[PDB]
Amino acid sequence: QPMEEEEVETFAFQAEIAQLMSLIINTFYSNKEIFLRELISNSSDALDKIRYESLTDPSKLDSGKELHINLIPNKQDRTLTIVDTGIGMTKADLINNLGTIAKSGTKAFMEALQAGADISMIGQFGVGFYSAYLVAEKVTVITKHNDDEQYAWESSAGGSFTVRTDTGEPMGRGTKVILHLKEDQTEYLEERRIKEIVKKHSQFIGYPITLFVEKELEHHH
Ligand SMILES: Cc1cc(-c2c(Cl)cccc2OCCCC(F)(F)F)nc(N)n1
Repeated sequence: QPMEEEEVETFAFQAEIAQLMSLIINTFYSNKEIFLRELISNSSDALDKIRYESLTDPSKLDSGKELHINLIPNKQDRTLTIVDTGIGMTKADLINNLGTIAKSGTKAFMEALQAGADISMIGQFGVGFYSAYLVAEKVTVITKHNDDEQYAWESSAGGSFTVRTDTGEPMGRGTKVILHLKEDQTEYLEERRIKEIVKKHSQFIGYPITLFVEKELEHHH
């Protein structure tokens, strides 16, 4: 008789990834806006990937031809969501690429920071995604790859993350990164702030970037 039932898996982050997340989410930096550049950069790469695949197999765009990036601030939920129609991830991709297997860059980046590097260089070590925790207390990733189910990944950086099937609104293809913002980081929900950050840092992204300001209408939250 339950409306829904689903299995939820909990995985431990690999140690260096856990270490990186703790350093990022706890440390003061004065240039936190760079997180948006890193996430938009990931979307652009994911969009490059599906586009490349579609070169030799057009039917890979049966799940949607438009290649673009949406930014969706929601003040009532205090969330900023970055959505793309890129290649998406399989369940194994989520588990493997978002916490259980460390690349050398995870330790390299922390080494670099010790050697005097700047947090803004995180993208050069292939781990820019985790810069999301500069501004977010929790991150939810919803993703759909061709021929696969839609999955939801989530972590509040406790040393572990969860994976489960996402039964909400079906995406055609791609990835949503939902940032549940820290209380003092709500500036990044403001249209003015989002525009100036995109203009400054993402000028050379070769895909449409579109803002959708989300508001839940009264009595209809
Ligand atoms: C498929 C996908 C994957 C990611 C992504 C996430 Cl959520 C966490 C950590 C690394 C990532 O990509 C690395 C690059 C993945 C590549 F090469 F497929 F683009 N982001 C988006 N928007 N889309």
